[PDB]
Amino acid sequence: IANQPVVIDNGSGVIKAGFAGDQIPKYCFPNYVGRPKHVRVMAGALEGDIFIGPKAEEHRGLLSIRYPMEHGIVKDWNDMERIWQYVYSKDQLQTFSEEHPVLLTEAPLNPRKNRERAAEVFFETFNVPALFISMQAVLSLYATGRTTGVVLDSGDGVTHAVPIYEGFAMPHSIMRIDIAGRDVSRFLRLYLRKEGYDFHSSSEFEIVKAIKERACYLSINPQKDETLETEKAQYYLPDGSTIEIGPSRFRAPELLFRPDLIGEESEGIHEVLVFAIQKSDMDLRRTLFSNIVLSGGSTLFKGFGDRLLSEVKKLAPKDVKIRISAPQERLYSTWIGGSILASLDTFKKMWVSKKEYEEDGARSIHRKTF
Amino acid sequence: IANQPVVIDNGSGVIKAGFAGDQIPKYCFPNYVGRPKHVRVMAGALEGDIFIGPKAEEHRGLLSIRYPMEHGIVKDWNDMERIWQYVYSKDQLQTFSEEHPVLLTEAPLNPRKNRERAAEVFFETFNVPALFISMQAVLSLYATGRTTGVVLDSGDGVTHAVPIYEGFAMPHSIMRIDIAGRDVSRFLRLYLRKEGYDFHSSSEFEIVKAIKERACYLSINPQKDETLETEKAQYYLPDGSTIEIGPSRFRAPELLFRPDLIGEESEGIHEVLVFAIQKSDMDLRRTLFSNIVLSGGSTLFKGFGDRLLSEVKKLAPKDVKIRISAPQERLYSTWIGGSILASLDTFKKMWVSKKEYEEDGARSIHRKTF
Amino acid sequence: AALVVDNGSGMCKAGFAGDDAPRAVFPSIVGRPRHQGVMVGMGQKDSYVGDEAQSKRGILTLKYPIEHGIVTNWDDMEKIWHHTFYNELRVAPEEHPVLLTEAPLNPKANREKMTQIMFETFNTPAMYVAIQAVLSLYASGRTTGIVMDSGDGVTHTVPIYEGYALPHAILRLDLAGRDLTDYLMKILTERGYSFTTTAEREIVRDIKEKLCYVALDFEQEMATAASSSSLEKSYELPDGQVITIGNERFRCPEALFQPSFLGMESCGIHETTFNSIMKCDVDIRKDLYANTVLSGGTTMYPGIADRMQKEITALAPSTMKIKIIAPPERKYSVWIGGSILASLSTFQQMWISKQEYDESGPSIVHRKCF
Amino acid sequence: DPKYADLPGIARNEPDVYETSDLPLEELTSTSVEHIIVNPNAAYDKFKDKRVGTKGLDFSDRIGKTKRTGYESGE
Ligand SMILES: Nc1ncnc2c1ncn2[C@@H]1O[C@H](COP(=O)(O)OP(=O)(O)OP(=O)(O)O)[C@@H](O)[C@H]1O
Ligand SMILES: Nc1ncnc2c1ncn2[C@@H]1O[C@H](COP(=O)(O)OP(=O)(O)O)[C@@H](O)[C@H]1O
Ligand SMILES: Nc1ncnc2c1ncn2[C@@H]1O[C@H](COP(=O)(O)OP(=O)(O)O)[C@@H](O)[C@H]1O
Repeated sequence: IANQPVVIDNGSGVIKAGFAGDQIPKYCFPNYVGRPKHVRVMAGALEGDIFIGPKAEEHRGLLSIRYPMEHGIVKDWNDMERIWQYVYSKDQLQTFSEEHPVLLTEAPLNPRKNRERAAEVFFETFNVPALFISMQAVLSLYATGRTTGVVLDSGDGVTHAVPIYEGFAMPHSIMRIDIAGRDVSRFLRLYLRKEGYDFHSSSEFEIVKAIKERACYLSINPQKDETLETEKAQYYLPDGSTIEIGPSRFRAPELLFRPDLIGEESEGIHEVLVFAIQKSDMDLRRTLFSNIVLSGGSTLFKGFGDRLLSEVKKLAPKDVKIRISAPQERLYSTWIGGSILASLDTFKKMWVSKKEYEEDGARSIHRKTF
Repeated sequence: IANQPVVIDNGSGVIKAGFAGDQIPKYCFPNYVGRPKHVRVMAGALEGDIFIGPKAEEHRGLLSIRYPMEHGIVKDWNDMERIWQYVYSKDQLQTFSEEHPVLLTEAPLNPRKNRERAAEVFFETFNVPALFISMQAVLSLYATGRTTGVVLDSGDGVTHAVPIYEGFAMPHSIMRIDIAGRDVSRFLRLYLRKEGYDFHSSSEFEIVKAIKERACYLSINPQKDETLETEKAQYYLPDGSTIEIGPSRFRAPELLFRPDLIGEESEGIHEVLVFAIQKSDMDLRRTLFSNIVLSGGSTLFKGFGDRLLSEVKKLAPKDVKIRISAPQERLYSTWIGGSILASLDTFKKMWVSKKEYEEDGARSIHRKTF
Repeated sequence: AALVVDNGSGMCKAGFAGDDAPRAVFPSIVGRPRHQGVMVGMGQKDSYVGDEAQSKRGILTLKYPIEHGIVTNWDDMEKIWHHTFYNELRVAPEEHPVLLTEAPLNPKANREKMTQIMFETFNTPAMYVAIQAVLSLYASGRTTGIVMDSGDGVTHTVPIYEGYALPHAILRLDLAGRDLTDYLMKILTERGYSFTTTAEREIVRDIKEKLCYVALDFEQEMATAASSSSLEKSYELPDGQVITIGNERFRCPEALFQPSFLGMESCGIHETTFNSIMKCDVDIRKDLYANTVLSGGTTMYPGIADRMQKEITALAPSTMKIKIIAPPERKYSVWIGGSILASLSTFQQMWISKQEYDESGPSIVHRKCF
Repeated sequence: DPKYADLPGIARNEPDVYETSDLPLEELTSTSVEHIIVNPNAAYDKFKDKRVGTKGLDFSDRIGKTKRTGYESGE
């Protein structure tokens, strides 16, 4: 069917939907299911037992937040079906899923059962004309408009580094670590309890993510800022109460660059970028250092590019040009890539038709992926 | 024929092509077929599964290198066909093969099946008017402009010595040994692993060839330089990392003079030259010792002329005048000879026509070559 | 009275010379704890080693000191040797002379620094380094024949005829047990079961050793794996959780026979064994086909011998008879050889003494290595 | 610019690019060997009027009728 394809980013934190024609995603809402915290027997309470996106944000304190997708993998599929149904609601897009074809953006090196079940839902529950699963990293390059480039895509659920040179992705050089934005939000809650402010509730976890997003700066030297006495910058909560964050502000997102501090066995965001380049062939190393692209929401931390440049330089070889080319629209970069890809006439060949999936089998989605 | 005949020096390391009359070969590119080892995911990436010459040199890290001819013997003919096709393509000379006659330059004492297939490809796949196969040594003498001389042509694939007196070349005094420049690069890689720097990849083997050309000197005394503690001269790799070569610098190129190191029971490059002269008749020995012409790229080693002149003098008779003459363009000397031979009207009689080849077959090529 | 100490990358096999099997066999690892700023409890060792670290895997970051038969961290290797002599064997290193094992074509600094420690740190009376492959032949009571000693660190092919080794015919391949263990993690992550941490990698090695087997026809095995669930076997983790690995069972050891899966762009363990025999002299090839030994624990995969025979036979001539030698004790094939060598009265002379080391230096080892 | 002004979660007053400071034959001069200058134009003239006799030519390993010498004479 010729009618405009619907791009949808499967972001663990925020799913971004919209049409391929639009330069930006019109409808982007948080990826969580909202049910009433108190188990509702009585009338005059929150009805439906389902609150998604803007409806949830309004009555947030009353509801109990449960993320359906963890570490770029779908844990509860029933929840994810309701989320994708809300994408084709009167609230967002307001269209038939049966008419328009779909593009998914699954993280690299995900389970094959995750891709197979994702297709089954979108072909059976929704009567889609055609579906195409793609890598988040490959899209990010289409948006910026360069063929060569390493893509350090720091999402909410997973942070992954994929090196692609002249439209060729080395699949062995891909690096994936689970320590992402959501873990930084979890570790900030621990340090906020060490400052003396508890956020025990699942609703109260959402305002820790807001505190992180508002006020958390990455110091170039962490040891100097610790010895220096903090200003203790006040943050205002939804109720109106003030909280002085203090040293927790800067030593929370540090755990990205040094995850051994809390006690998580991972490489680190500076390390995975360098290791991904060093794993690739010697001839390409210089060009891959010379073309680095930051993607996702967990790069927007104040002074992230400043710290990463410094942490990469000392690990990388001496007298090598390191350009970390961040776009202005890092959060919405992954979708814009899909929107451009979808618009091209080549995409018509790439996607798998509904009749193709019935005849060919299950492999059809996997083999056409690349 | 009005259209100029094309000279193609089918060298193991570098194939040099151009039109007859030209003072230097216009289009000289490395002899290998580059195929992409990494997977293509993005749209707009480098087109084709075959990369040859300068496009392959630029995107070397992406591709897996595969040499078609080894020790002056075409192992894979499908690949040899694609490189000869690339010579006639738009990137290099950019002319039809059917309009221009060809001059091919094979090594001496190669298998007869090689010359037969070389002709079969150049007459059937390309409909060339005329093909003449010639020895590398005979051409090298035309370039320098001398009738008498022994030509020690140390190429990438094979090193051979051909004694030629007043136009005639003595076929029984021809000396050929497989050990050459590419075995020195292979022997250098082995010693670099002993030093503790690994170059397993086919792309990384081209960096070992670059290390050999830049930093490797032949010591005048081998046993002396072995004992003395050497200055560990650092070399900068493409990525930026520094390697200390140390003793492997001077031990690697000694392979040419001592084939026992790699473990092949053959004559040394110094033994090849004197044996070729000593095999020739008593009268001509003094004139051949006086007129020595070095050719090929593997003679460009620092202190090759100094070492050879030392080694030849010991094996040669006492009180004989040994003058080793080097043309400044050692690498291109073979081709320039081809251009001068091709420009002469006598070359018209020397050619094998299509009709002449079609009638007799393989025999016609074997009859007219040396 | 003498000590044999195999310094394998996977497991360190140590014992007394003359004994049938090695006394103490433990995994060669150093376990440093994921410590926070919180104070630690009692009975705390700063760095755990071997069976102790294998018991306390949960918290300790497992760091293999030998990577591809090259000692990266010497301070770590020193702590293993200290656990080997004093704790495991219960013997003074000053009393007994120590035989160590190095893989062939290792960096020269490895053998140099190895012996320096044994002579200075431990103050051993004598020290001899030997090639693992040379020892492995003594196990089978065979002087003649090639060996394919595939270890956890490296795999090497050393052809030895009538008690004389061919050094130039020796070929080293970096593909080994640890690369297969790393490969098995990736394909298990594709199924669903994610293993990231260093402790988890050790559990994946236990899964590999027990279940994984070599298929005769890979394409035929993949067809049966797709259709029927007969090959699918269950394994219980340290946690009560059980996993069904399926087709990935026989997919892991396939990487040995075709490195393209791992993406090394190198010849398989079958093809390198053939290539090594072809590099040797034409006469002796007969006996090397007739006496092809498989050594190390990477040749204890069920049905590797059958697959090895098939692949060699296809490459080798039809007239030749190819017999693969697979003794029951392949894991302890390197050590049991060392025990036979050390016991022989002839070997008493070949030992390098302290007096010999003191006068000459650590460079003496390169002369009296093999 | 006006596209990214519409969206909420966008980088404002931040540098787009984080980059490092932009940092700015031995054998062919040997005594042993005698360096000759290759002039093909001169060489071409010397061989210009030299011909070869391809009549009764056979370089091949053919035993019949004694020894042979390819390229008999010119003119
Ligand atoms: N029965 C088995 N089946 C399959 N793989 C095995 C088996 N036993 C061990 N392995 C694997 O192969 C490796 C064998 O290591 P081994 O005990 O031979 O020591 P090593 O470090 O390889 O020593 P060396 O290099 O001297 O042989 C193990 O690390 C493991 O990954
Ligand atoms: N302006 C910001 N400053 C700091 N962190 C941010 C900012 N915006 C988003 N984040 C973090 O990044 C997450 C968004 O990740 P996102 O880019 O949507 O991932 P994905 O690429 O998987 O869709 C948020 O949940 C939050 O943790
Ligand atoms: N400067 C140099 N020093 C040493 N070796 C060199 C140098 N330049 C080229 N070589 C060697 O010579 C080879 C070139 O051989 P070449 O003369 O082109 O072959 P052929 O004579 O068969 O056409 C290179 O591949 C390399 O091994």
